[PDB]
Formats: sequence, C-alpha cells, structure tokens
Amino acid sequence: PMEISGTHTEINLDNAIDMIREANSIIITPGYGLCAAKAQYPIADLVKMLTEQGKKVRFGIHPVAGRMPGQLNVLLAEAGVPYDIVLEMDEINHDFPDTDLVLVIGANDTVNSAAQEDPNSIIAGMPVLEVWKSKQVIVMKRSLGVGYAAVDNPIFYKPNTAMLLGDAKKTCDALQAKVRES
Ligand SMILES: NC(=O)C1=CN([C@@H]2O[C@H](COP(=O)(O)OP(=O)(O)OC[C@H]3O[C@@H](n4cnc5c(N)ncnc54)[C@H](OP(=O)(O)O)[C@@H]3O)[C@@H](O)[C@H]2O)C=CC1
Repeated sequence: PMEISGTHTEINLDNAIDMIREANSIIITPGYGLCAAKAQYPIADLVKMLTEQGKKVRFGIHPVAGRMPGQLNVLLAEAGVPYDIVLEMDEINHDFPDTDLVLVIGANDTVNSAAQEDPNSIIAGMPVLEVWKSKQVIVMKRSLGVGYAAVDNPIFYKPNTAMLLGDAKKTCDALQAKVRES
C-alpha cells in the first residue's frame, strides 16, 4: 500500500500571452516535439514580432535536441530565424537565472532537472538546459508524458513552471495569432 502524488499547473492561451508580454527576456528551448509538429514557422514569426517590440528573444539549443545533432538549427534556419539569436547550450545556459520567461516547446529530456536533482536517475549527470532557474517557465507539449529517455521530468511540478498543453504547431499558431492582434 504505497502512493505518491504530483501537482502540476495548466494555463490558457490568454495567460501565456500575459506572461509573454509581461516578460522582457525570453529563452526558447525547442526539442523533438517542435520537429514532429513542424512548429518552427509560427515560433519564428512570433519571435520576430516580439523582437520588434523590444524584447530579448533567443533560442537555446541542446547538443542532442531532436533526433539528429543540429536538427533544430536546420529547422529554425529553414523558418528564417536569424542565426545571431540561435545559441548553443554551452553559450546560453549561464543566462537562465537572469531570464524572465522560458518557452519549452516540445522538449523534455534536454530540460530534465532530474539529471541534477536525482542521484539515482538514469540521466543523472547528463548536461541539460537549466530552464527551471528562470523566473517563469512555460512547457508546451501535448501532456505530462515522457520523452525518449522514458523518464519523469521534475520541472512539470515546480512552482515556477506552467504547462501549456496541446500540439506544438497548434499552440504556436494561436500564440502567434493573439500577439499579432496588437
Ligand atoms: N539529437 C540526437 O542526435 C538524438 C537524440 N536522442 C535523444 O532524444 C532526446 C531529445 O531531447 P528532446 O527532444 O528535448 O526531448 P524528448 O525527445 O524526450 O521530448 C520530446 C517531447 O516533445 C513532445 N511532443 C511530441 N510531439 C509533440 C507535438 N506534436 N506537439 C507538442 N509536443 C510534442 C513529447 O511530449 P508529449 O507526448 O506530452 O507531447 C515529448 O516529451 C534526448 O533524450 C536524446 O538523448 C537520441 C538519439 C539521437
């Protein structure tokens, strides 16, 4: 007779819009989920608009994000994301504690805090994008399901993390449309 509970929070599009417009510095950490949904385009256009409003918007790429090395770099460039704002993990990782908002779009293992928090984790020690150190995290995926490493992500239950559930393309399209309504 054993039980363990986990509490996560879910936000709506309007709340996500509020957090986005409230933020001045934004880091986006894309993963396989963005690749699967082909969501590079709506996020590229969103970034473009947010940049035009004076916001600091950049991408943080894990060396092993997606299914191929450098896959996210290719897809973001295909969407026309300026190369200057596409940074690698080792360059951008130190900026997390000083960032207002992190949009985790279709990423999980690459942003899994258990790598540093759970000494008995199968991914313990593995370098990750330290997204949880930012003021606010929005995790954009279809649910609280696992990634490739088939492991639970403790960031889903962190106070500063909000889940924005749904297909990456669908969510990014909606956020792109609402921000355009200005
Ligand atoms: N890059 C490489 O060379 C290779 C990488 N790998 C491994 O793959 C992983 C890559 O990391 P990363 O991609 O960040 O983490 P994951 O691949 O583990 O996570 C991808 C997440 O995206 C979500 N997702 C899938 N489809 C959609 C969708 N259409 N819309 C929104 N979300 C979606 C899934 O959650 P949900 O179901 O809830 O939507 C899933 O948790 C690493 O663990 C790495 O070890 C392995 C071999 C090669």
